[PDB]
Amino acid sequence: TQFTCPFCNHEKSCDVKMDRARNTGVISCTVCLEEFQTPITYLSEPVDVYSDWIDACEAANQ
Amino acid sequence: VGIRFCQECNNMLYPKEDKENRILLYACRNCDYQQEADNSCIYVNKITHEVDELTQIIADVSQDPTLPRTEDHPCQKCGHKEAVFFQSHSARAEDAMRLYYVCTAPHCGHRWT
Amino acid sequence: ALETVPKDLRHLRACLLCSLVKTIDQFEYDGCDNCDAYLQMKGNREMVYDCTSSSFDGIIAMMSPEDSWVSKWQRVSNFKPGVYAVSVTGRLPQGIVRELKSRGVAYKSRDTAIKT
Amino acid sequence: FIQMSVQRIVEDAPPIDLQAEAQHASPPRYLLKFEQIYLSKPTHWERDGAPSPMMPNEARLRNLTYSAPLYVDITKTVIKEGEEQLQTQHQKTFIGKIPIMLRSTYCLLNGLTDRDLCELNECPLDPGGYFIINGSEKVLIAQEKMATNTVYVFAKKDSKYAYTGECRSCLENSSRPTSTIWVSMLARAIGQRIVATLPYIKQEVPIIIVFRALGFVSDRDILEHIIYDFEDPEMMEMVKPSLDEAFVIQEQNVALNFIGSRGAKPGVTKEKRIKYAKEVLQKEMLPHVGVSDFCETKKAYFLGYMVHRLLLAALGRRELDDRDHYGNKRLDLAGPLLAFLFRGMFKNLLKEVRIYAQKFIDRGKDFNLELAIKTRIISDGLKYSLATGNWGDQKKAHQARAGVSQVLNRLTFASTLSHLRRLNSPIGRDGKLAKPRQLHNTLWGMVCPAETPEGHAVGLVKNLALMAYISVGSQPSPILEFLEEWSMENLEEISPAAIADATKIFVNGCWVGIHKDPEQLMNTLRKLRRQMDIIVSEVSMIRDIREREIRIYTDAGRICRPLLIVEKQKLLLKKRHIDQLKEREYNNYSWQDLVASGVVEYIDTLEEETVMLAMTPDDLQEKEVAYCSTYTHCEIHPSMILGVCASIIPFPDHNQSPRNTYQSAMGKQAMG
Amino acid sequence: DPNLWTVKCKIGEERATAISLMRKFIAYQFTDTPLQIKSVVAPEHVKGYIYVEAYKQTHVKQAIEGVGNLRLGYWNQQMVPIKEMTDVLKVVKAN
Amino acid sequence: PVPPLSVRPAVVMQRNQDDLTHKLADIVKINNQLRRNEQNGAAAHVIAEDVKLLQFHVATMVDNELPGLPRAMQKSGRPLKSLKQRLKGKEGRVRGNL
DNA sequence: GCTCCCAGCTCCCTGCTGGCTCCGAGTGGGTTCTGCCGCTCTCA
DNA sequence: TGAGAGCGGCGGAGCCAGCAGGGAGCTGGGAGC
Ligand SMILES: [Zn+2]
Ligand SMILES: [Zn+2]
Ligand SMILES: [Zn+2]
Ligand SMILES: [Zn+2]
Repeated sequence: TQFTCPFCNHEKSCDVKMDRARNTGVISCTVCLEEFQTPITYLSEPVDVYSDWIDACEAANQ
Repeated sequence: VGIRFCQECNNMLYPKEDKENRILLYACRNCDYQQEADNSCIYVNKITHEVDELTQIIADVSQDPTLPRTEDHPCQKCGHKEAVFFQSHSARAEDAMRLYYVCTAPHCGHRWT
Repeated sequence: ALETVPKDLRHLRACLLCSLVKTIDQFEYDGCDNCDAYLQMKGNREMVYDCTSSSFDGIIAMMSPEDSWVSKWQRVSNFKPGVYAVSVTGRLPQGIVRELKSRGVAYKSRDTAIKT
Repeated sequence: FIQMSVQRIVEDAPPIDLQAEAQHASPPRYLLKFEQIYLSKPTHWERDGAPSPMMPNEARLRNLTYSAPLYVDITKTVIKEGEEQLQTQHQKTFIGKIPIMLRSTYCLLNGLTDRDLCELNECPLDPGGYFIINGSEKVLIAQEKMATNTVYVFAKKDSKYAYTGECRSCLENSSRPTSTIWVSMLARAIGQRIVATLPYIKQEVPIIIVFRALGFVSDRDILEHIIYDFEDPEMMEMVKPSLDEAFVIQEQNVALNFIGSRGAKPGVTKEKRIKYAKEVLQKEMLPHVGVSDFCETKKAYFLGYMVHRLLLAALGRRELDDRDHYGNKRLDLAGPLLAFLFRGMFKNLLKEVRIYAQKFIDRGKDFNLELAIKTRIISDGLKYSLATGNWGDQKKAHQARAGVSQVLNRLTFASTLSHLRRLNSPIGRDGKLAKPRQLHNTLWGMVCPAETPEGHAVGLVKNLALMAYISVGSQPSPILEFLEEWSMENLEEISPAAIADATKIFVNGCWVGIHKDPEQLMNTLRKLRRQMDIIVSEVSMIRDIREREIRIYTDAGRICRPLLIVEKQKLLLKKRHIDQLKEREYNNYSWQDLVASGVVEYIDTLEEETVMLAMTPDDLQEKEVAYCSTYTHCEIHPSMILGVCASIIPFPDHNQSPRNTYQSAMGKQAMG
Repeated sequence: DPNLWTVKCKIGEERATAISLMRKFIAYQFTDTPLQIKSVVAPEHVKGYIYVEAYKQTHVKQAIEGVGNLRLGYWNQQMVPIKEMTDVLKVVKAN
Repeated sequence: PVPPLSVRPAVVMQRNQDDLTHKLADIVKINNQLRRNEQNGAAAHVIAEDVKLLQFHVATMVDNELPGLPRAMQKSGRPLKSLKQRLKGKEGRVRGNL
């Protein structure tokens, strides 16, 4: 459930919250307070949300 | 049963209700292709699993050297004396000591119990 | 400019004024990359001994004097990229210090090591 | 081993290329190719040099190691930054010395006559087959194991899985070890979903995701590889749950990300994930079916077959495989054991040579290959593993399995003979599971039923039958060339429409193709094997009739026995054969001619499942009250089912069976 | 400010490695793939590792790539605590 | 506490020190390193690593086998016989010698 | 401003999954094995 | 500064602790007056 932050590079500083009611997976860093939201399916895992966040960060950086 | 693929994109059709007409229709998940149903039946489950093994019996099994063959039971179709006989394999069989006979002669292929 | 980095680990000295670490041969040949205009250390082994001290603590590689916090900590943010020691122990001769003061160059000790 | 396997291990090792660090410059490449081995007969190498042939008796007396030095040739081609290649070759480079087996084709006693052996203070009656190390005899006990490249479906008790289908896959004795893959069905809210445990992946993956990742994006296409007959609603309704679990991933790339994310390596950037998953599917998953630039269609067909096999077992159509059935066992003899050890040991030598060369070229001065190779690592390593018994690297001696290569028992000739013919099950002793220890039906005529140690290893250490022969293995290429001439179509050409009615052909476990006519092809293959034309005697060919598979096996370690062939209730052995054999000293008409005549056959356990045997020709092939009228083989003599120590008991059928076992154990201790 | 990382190095060779690192930086500062790290610090009594200043650990991994002395520190590098930053440069020393 | 020589005797001919003496040597060696290192360098990072290794060595003196931890190995790889291993089980001090 | 009823928070309970220890008693032999590379300082 | 050499370092079963999910039961905000 924890991952290394891509922005403030703090290991285990990322926590993932699953909201199945709205079908969203949210990952928050506990150091730089970076917030990212991405839709999830019923078959989804925190690694998928982390993967989605890293892809969005790479796309934002082009 | 009648499990039927989408004509256009080749995928499983899913059952659906047309609520305005309360009519069962088979609709693809991917295109708007729809079809009218002809069995009102969707899910069927034989819990007792009274399966007729004669559907699964293959005539080619008559070529087995290790199987026993007899002439006391003649074929009801062609009257041929020689016939190979063997039992069921599955635990689900309704009769444990059920004996299946396959006609030994080529191209009769008659199978009975 | 590789002239601001050592070619070998023998007879290394540190400039007492800017903490530049070079071989004594480099100091003799090309002088100090940051003090030769005020010292004229080229071609004078005795003057090299006077102004550079073989004894120092630490090694720091410096690449971005304008973009390094260690440059600010060491007060070397206006010096050329090179091999810079963390602490250089020693003191210049009094005559050279007075000459620098007369020119207008204040002499601050590079021995930032905590004593006792 | 010493003829083919050492050469292929040396040649298939990748060439090493290594450059410098560009010191001050921030640098060139070279190849160091090994190509051909040259093996010498054993030689002394006393302190002075000047080699002379070492006689095994001398090795025993002087505590030497009866070994033979081997040499390899290396061509090192180095290019420099000026764009020019310098190619220097070295012949007869000393790599090490391999301990050699007595009376083998490379021993000094090979081909000698009895008078010559008596001159050398050697016993003509000594069967050899053992190594001499530090002047002590060592015997590599054969080690049994589960067969490879074959789908096994088991049903473990009290686990989250109802049924699991596994296929331990290996290439042609390549560097990679057994890369097992599991396909399991969950144990039933909604259920009976199917997951795959594939190598280098942390979490199990649903099968339809793997199929999507493999390159099949449609639904009918995926189903065609699993269900061969769409007219079976039971299979459709059983597989649709796992199919609806994958409703959300309709392209290859998303599935590729799905696999890469679940990697055991740290999981960070998109293309990294894609490449990792593609590599896992290309080389780590199912290697035996093919590791090449394009094997996706063949890999998908085999995976679909495993799922189909799992569905059949879970539907009761087929029966779960038995772990004790000797058709699923393989015996590693000296050859495969030494090959497994030598592969990793040669790799270690290459790594040390690479380290030495890199250290010297960091300064950019020349490296010397003579000092680069350490001749000690192979020779002293082999000597250690065969002297202590720990099969593996010395640095991990606790992890390595022990008990292999025991001291040859030299109390009585029967003891020596029995020790040379011994199979060991590598299962933990002092276990409370008695099923592996029981005498299984498939041991008939291949493992002596009387002879086992009575201590804590009852039923684990077992002796070999008198006429049992263990296959040595051969290439399946000629069989493949023959098959596709005889109206056999590969998977890449057939459509799944006709895959239901035809029979599937397996060669060494890999699904090669399909054929429309199952019967007259087995006849042709039987004729070839009885003529030895294109199919050697060891190849075993099994046709399953109820289940349309027909399998061909050419692996090593399969155990088999000779049986007389029967045609229409009559032996093929006639008076002329016996007449020729009875005068054998003058006509050199040996057993090999009898095999070549098409009279006898070698049958292993898999083929013995589908054969009809006759205990005695005269007494069981006659007109009487018919029991069977379709006997296929006959036994040469029942007394051949016993072993070596159990073949000295007079009237062993007039005794209680525990007494026979006690005599088998006690015959090894009788003084003579 | 860029982050400090400890990169594993051979014992007794750390000094030559730092000089070699700086030399390679200067050489690569004119190429399409320059060394994006900032500075290298080799204290007097630090054995088996070197301090490196970079914003991203990926920059550290790429910059130290190809260095034999840092092959053990190639796969993993350790985040220096921020409050410990002042102790990287702290030097202490009659008798 | 370090036990006397009777608890950890040294054999005369194959001096080969006891499996416990080698662990004692690792403990004292790393103790001196940490002592000296925190005396002068006081770098606040190597102290953490030194403490971790010292706490690993101390723990594996008494209990060599732990879940999820590497076992201390003698040269030729064989794991050390800890005090708990000496005393635990069928061949031990209590059940096998008392 | 008054009493009171309905949702939000507190508690305990139940249920489930991961982690540690045990696996007969004696006896006799034999065999292998107890690290290794090299790197810097000293006597010559 | 080279030889001698000192050593420096490189399977299975069955009990206990934590976690997760789910109700009864108490207290502030609104329903009536
Ligand atoms: Zn962060
Ligand atoms: Zn459609
Ligand atoms: Zn008929
Ligand atoms: Zn200077």
